[PDB]
Amino acid sequence: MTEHFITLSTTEPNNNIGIVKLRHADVNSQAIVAQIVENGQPKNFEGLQPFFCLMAQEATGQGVSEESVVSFDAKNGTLKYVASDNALQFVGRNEAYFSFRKQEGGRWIEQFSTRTFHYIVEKSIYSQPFKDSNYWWTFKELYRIFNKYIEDGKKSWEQFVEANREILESIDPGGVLLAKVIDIEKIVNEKVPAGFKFVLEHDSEYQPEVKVTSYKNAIGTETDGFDSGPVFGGGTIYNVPVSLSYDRQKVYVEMPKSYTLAGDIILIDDGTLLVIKETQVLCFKMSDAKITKGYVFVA
Amino acid sequence: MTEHFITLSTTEPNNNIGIVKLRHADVNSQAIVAQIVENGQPKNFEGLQPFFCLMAQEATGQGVSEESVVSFDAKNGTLKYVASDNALQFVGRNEAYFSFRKQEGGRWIEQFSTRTFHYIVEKSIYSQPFKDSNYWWTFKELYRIFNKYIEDGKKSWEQFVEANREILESIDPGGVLLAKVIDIEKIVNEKVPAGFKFVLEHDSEYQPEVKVTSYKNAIGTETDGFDSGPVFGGGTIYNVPVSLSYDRQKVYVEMPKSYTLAGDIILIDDGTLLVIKETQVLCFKMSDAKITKGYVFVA
Amino acid sequence: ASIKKVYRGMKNGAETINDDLEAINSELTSGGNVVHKTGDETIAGKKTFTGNVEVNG
Amino acid sequence: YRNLPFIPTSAMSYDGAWLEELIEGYQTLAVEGREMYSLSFETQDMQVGGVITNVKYPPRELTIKYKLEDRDPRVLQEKFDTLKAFLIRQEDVPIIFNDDLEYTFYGRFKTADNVAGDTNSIISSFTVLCSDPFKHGKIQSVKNKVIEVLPYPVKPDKLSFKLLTEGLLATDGNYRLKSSQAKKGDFLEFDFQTGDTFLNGKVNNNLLDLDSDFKNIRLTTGTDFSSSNYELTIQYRKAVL
Amino acid sequence: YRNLPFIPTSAMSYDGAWLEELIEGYQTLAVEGREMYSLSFETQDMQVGGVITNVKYPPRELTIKYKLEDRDPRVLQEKFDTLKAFLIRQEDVPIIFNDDLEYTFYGRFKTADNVAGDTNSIISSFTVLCSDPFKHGKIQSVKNKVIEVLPYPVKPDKLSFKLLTEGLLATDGNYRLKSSQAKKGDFLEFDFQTGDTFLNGKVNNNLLDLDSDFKNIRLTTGTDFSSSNYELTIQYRKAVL
Repeated sequence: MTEHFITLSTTEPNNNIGIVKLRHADVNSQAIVAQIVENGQPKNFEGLQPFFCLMAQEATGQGVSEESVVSFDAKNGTLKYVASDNALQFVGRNEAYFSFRKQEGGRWIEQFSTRTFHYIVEKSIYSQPFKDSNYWWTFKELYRIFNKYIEDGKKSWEQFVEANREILESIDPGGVLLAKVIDIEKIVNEKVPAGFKFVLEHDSEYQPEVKVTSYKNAIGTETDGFDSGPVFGGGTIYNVPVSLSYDRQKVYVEMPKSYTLAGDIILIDDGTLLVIKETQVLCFKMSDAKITKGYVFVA
Repeated sequence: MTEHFITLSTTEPNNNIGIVKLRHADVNSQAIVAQIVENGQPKNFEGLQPFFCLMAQEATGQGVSEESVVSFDAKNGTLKYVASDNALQFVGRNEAYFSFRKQEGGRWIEQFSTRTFHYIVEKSIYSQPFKDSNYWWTFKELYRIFNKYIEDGKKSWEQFVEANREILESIDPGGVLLAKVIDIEKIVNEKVPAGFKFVLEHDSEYQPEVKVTSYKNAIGTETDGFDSGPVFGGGTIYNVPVSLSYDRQKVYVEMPKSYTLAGDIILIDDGTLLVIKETQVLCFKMSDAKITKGYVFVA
Repeated sequence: ASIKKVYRGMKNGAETINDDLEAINSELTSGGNVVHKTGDETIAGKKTFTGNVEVNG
Repeated sequence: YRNLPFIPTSAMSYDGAWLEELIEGYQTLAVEGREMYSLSFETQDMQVGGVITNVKYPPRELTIKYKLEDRDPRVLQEKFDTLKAFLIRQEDVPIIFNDDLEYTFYGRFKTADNVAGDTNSIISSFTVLCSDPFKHGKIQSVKNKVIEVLPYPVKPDKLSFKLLTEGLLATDGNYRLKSSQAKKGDFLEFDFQTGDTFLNGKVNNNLLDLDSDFKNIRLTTGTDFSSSNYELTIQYRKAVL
Repeated sequence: YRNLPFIPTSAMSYDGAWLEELIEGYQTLAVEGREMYSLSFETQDMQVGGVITNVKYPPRELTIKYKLEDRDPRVLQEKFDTLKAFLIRQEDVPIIFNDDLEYTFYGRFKTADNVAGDTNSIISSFTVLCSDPFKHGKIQSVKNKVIEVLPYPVKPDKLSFKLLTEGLLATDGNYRLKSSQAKKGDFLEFDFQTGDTFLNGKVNNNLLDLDSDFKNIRLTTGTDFSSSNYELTIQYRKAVL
């Protein structure tokens, strides 16, 4: 692949750089090896992700792009961005810059950009057609069609229940089955992992084993102070049945509906987390990984 | 982070000399390091709170822009002001200066300020308006609308299900019975080891422990080739609840009826076997023994 | 370097690859069965130097 | 109403102060010579063609077109008396333009074009001779090597050396800076290009550098001095023509 | 809409790059001096008429009329700063024109014409001194003799000889290249006109040629060196005025 060696500054204008010329149809070949300099010295963007930022066409307002840089060395301040379809979209002069951003999920912590540079895109035998940006239309049509499903879905469901009105009243006389099912769900809500979902964020890249225990009146949780409870040290310790579900650095702990406890989330600086609501404690023990954050699941 | 060094005077009639250039998208990085000098000697602003005063174009009043400087050494006449979101809001050619006041409470006493310096802000990909769906937008505007569609969409769905529940559920004496049963039927189909049985033949004479996991879009199982799926390297990993049954050199693994998968049986060199049906993969990990054969149980 | 085998439908596809790449890269800087430009190492076998050899120590 | 002083697009900052701000009625109309530079050549012509003996960089003078006006002829005369007093300087002065605020010229007032003795609204021009034709940017402190895009070779301002070994032998491939029998065992060496040499705190001009040392060193876009023997802090200013 | 850089009919290529491509708003309007050349004469006048002592070929300078324009005066200043940095060169640079792409000139930026400090759309010129007034075409490698239509006598670039007899005596009728006690029995020797001489692989600048040998040889349209004693490979470039 072709390498274009350039030095870019954050504090000085990038006018003295050579002519950066790239071909229109080049796929992943045309790479821009850039040295990041700040006040004459190389810049350390350690902990920050570099981005290629191409500004839209002033005339039409089309052609804006922000791309994650794959290969880069933060310690010495070098990056090797390979031009993409969106980068060599417009044949001719282009105005772009590199931004360095540290993002914590959705929120921005810090971001620093290099001074704008100019590059030219040469005409190729091939000319890639671009779809006129419609992010707003696509997003709202999806929202429109989903709300149409809610409107039509409520009407069709009411039509269904009301048509089967007599059947639903004559299904169970008195409540012989209802009283039986209420005894089944009583045990399903405490022995089977039911409706209670807790999320545990970790530092590990793998799937750590989580063990959950439930107990009342442990040290410092009793209502009338220390050693005021009936059983000193804590009551009966219940091993909570779990249905573990895993994502990158996230553990979805599904637990029975009886163990539902919304209290204070206390994180000890290791593989242990607690949910304390008055006297009731729900303990979360994790093996071979450290817990970073703990919260009740929300869609 | 990027620093900008300026030696500002209070006596020398500069008015416009002393340039500082930043850009729109630079959250908490680009900071101004200033040295305050009076009659050729550094000025001590002890007891006076420094302020960043900005004279923004087409956004003037009585309090055009004023922000308190937090990092400063009044003994040597040095300060460090980090440009805020408000500071970077005004894209163009602006004028700024630093104020120092000894405010008592409401009314001020002593307020001396430095000479004016040029504070210019360059546009970013975020500040520049771009054309989408035959309308002109900025990033922050679309990001707000999209996140609003997500927030309101989920609230609308949460209510759709809840309202449709109370039609069948509350409006019927025997309809509660119907609804409860479907819920129990699903928990038993997903969390309880029931309708699915798989046989694992081994070399061991004992009872080897088997661990079962289910995941979609695993490495090299995606529909449109490698790295074509929404979550690279496998989606969500579900720890399959199992009920183990043993015979001589045979392990009967009982699993919930939802994890029922009839696909290709792949045996790996060790105590590991996979059942792959397009994207859906069912993994079998056996400890202390070697899998020889694997097949779905038949009667 | 001790590396794990990569196969289709592997539990932890990306994780295994990362550990394999890190294990190989560790041997490129120090230890393993390769001679490095830094550190004290022991070499065995008939080594024929066709070029010029310079010793400063 | 408010009598606000007007500062034009291409205004001149002579010794940090604006002349249009100094003198009421003064206005800088145009500034010529800074945008384009000419070179001096020494040519030794022969039978076919001719070889260049030496290339010189002449000191350029920038022409400043101005307009001074006042209704009262007595005040107008006093206004010029102030203008002349400010311009006529014995030493070089730092010059910055309102359109090119990044750089700084270093010149002195030279000659003024003929001025009419009527109208009460006079337009003339005066020239400012710059001994150094380069305009210098901000002052930068860089450790060991210069990696910045330098359009012209730059003579440094200060070289702060910090020894680690026996002797000092600074090199970049072209220039060799020698210091035999130097202060070994971590001792700072200042090499102030726009003055003299220093040793730790005290001024040491006689002993500091060796006989075959260089003080005419120039920094290119890729100048490297980085060595395990010394920790260098280069102090330079970007020079442009 | 596409912001395509425009390349005019007679565009100049300074060091392989187009200035109009380099600088947005730059455009080469006209280029003068290349189309017609003047000669220098040494005349020894007498009673009737006057005889020409010597005919000299002066180094010609090509004047380049350009136009640079930008709405913003700050950017325009920066545009010139880039133009100067690119033009001002310490060594000679290869120049090619958009209308005469076949040949290549070798010059350097000399003097820039006066530039106005207003309008924001500037039109002026600059001279480019070519030390060698000949434009050189493609490099050609011909065996023994040159039969190509040469408009001007050309000094070669490389003369590759391959011996067959005892000694070397290259001749065309006017020039005699002699090498006594040469490497007999098929030995290649390079005579690099734009540097030094080579023997087989090693550099032999001191001994290769004899005292009465020629290195000022010029090739005409009908120059023949073909002989049974040596196999010559002439390397030359067509020179035009």
